Amino acid sequence: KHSLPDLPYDYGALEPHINAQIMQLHHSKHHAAYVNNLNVTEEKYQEALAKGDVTAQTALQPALKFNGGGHINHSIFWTNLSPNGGGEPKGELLEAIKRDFGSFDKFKEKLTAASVGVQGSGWGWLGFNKERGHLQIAACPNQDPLQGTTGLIPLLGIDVWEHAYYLQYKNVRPDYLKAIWNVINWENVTERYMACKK
Amino acid sequence: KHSLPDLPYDYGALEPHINAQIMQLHHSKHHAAYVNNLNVTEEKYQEALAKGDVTAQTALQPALKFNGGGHINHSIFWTNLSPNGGGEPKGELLEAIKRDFGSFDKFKEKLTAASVGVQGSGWGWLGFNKERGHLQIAACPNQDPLQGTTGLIPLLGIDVWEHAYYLQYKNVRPDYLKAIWNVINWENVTERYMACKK
Amino acid sequence: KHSLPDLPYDYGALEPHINAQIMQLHHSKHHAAYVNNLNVTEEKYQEALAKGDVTAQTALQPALKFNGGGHINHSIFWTNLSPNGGGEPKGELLEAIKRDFGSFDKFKEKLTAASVGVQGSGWGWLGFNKERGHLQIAACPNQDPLQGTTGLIPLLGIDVWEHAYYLQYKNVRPDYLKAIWNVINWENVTERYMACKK
Amino acid sequence: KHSLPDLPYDYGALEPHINAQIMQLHHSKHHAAYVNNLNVTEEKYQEALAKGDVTAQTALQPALKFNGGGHINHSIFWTNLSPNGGGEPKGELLEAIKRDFGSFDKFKEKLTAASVGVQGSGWGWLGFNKERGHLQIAACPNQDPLQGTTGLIPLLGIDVWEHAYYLQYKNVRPDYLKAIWNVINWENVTERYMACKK
Ligand SMILES: [Mn+3]
Ligand SMILES: [Mn+3]
Ligand SMILES: [Mn+3]
Ligand SMILES: [Mn+3]
Repeated sequence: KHSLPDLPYDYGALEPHINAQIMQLHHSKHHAAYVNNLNVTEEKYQEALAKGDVTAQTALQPALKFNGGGHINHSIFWTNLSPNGGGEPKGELLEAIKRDFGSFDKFKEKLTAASVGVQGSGWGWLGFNKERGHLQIAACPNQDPLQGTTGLIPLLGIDVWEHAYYLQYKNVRPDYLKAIWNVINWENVTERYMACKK
Repeated sequence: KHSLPDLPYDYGALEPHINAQIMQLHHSKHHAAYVNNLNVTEEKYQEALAKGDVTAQTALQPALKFNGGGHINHSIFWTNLSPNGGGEPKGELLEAIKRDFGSFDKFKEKLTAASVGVQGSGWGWLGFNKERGHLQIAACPNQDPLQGTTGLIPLLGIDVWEHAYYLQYKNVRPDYLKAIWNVINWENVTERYMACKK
Repeated sequence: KHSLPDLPYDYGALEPHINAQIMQLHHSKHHAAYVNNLNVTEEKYQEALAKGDVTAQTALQPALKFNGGGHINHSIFWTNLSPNGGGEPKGELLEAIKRDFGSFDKFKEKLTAASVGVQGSGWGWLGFNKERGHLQIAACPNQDPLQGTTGLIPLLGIDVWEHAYYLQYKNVRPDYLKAIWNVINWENVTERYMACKK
Repeated sequence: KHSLPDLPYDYGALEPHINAQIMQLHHSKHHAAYVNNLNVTEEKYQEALAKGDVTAQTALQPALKFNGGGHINHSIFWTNLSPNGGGEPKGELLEAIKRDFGSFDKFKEKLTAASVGVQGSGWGWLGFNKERGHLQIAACPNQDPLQGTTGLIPLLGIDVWEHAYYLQYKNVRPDYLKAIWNVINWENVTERYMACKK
């Protein structure tokens, strides 16, 4: 089974960067619909699977990738945001970032470009290519999970669905992006990075 | 070459159904951005085409379909809404709805279903299948336009990107649907229908 | 579990239309790889599913749609071909076909156009739209199952992957199509049609 | 405007590796069809563009990417093969293969993996990621060309459509791969590499 995880701050710990109304509707509304559906779908799956009904397995795929990723994506997200965040990573993460993107500002520009360029709903991500042994930026449509659809370990995800920023920044997705840099939990991404060189 | 059309009613003319703040951002900001980027992409496409540079013709395609579609879809969208709309059609459009849907309500239910089911940004459509002589419900992803991607002649469209109802209905896409039913310009859907049956 | 079904004719019952070498390599080579993989994948699925590992469920989707459809598509195919086939359907099927496509020749042209137009690997199909209550033609990429990915009941499938005709007709896919009309099992498709109005 | 290039060796010059019958059909028939349909699509694209007819620009895209890509991919393909090829590269190309793959063989194994794994018609690529300064393996579906769809500069390509090995290797895509390794024109891959590092 799956459960909506608790936010490790409250709906306002992120003001003024991401306002309270968004952090509430986002977590308790969207993310919550994902997990119910994930569960409902996984169960409908178990059945189609037992009867070896391939038509069913196939028909349930989209709902399971959308809701599955909906759940994983947002769960990683919540951990990536922290009221005492922002700044620059420190330690190895920064060095890898220096190594892979040239500097932290270039890294910043690139991930902003990637998130700003997804047409429609999607996510911008910094991931770890365990195969090549280096950081990579990817962008995914709708709720497509990063690792699943790509094999990259998600380290940092930026939700660019309009519901992630509409009530506050409106159509101005680059502003929402300027903001999010102040509430990024570098401690956690360093963590997520650390477990990749494990 | 492409120009943002003008709305045939003022921004608040569809209240309480779609609040004027949505109407003002959607037309002036969103639809505006498409037209503009559309004009810029075609410009780039012509250079790429003039040199038979298949690489750049290929790279510019997403942008072209996205923005061109964005422009087409919304232009039809404003024409499908009217302050003096709502109700049901009559004459042939209705004869046809029954033929193919059984009843206006069943129709009414399928189009809502198709629109509510869009995963992420997209659109629900009532289209006309010319080859078939039939009316047809179809959903499209992002700004992929109906006719160009499906061959169906567009009759009525319902934008389901979050930007089209989030400031009002929040996550409740379903409430947005129940409401838009009241501002449907049946004078226009019927006009669109009368043209294929020529 | 899944098993490669027996062909209900032998690798030559279809000469000269589809030669023996093709009917053998196709059935015992391709179709056989599908079912092994289907099984292997379905099992790997059951596991990812129990541990609620969404990354895994997601990563195994493509192999399960490809191999699942690989198996269903080809199984339907074998039944659609018969040494004492060809001709025109008779009974209701023909009337529905007369109703939906205007005549049998138009139907023939359309399904030939659809199969001839799939870019890369794919299938051309005549299916039943149980919702609308009429015959519809669709085309699917690679091994995408018809019913699963579309909801249409498969009545008649024409495999247009190059392995379906290369050793015999070479790049000449329309010739392979002219041929297949002589070995079509109208008895079976009428059957498949019959169970749809059930 | 587009012309089928000429092969830089005779059709049987790559035996016993790729039989001359494959070479003659692939260049004269397959590649020929792309170029031709490419010239016809661009022609149609220019009319559609000249009228800002977004609908037709949208409808012609598959055809354009397909045929344009088909032309691009194959043209590079003939240059990547030579009767006096085989072996391993040397100089910087090899330095780089090691840097990024560890060893020529590991490289050799990943590209085969990527090529053998293509579901349906497609291509395996060894490309150059300029932004990164790295060599990169990438697979593409149908005729989607590397650079136009991925941004990677194409270095070596291995066609995995069935038409490229079926008359010889039949279903055994893997045997086709083991064989093509012997006709790789490393003089050309190196030339392609030397251009990005400019
Ligand atoms: Mn979200
Ligand atoms: Mn809109
Ligand atoms: Mn087959
Ligand atoms: Mn080829």
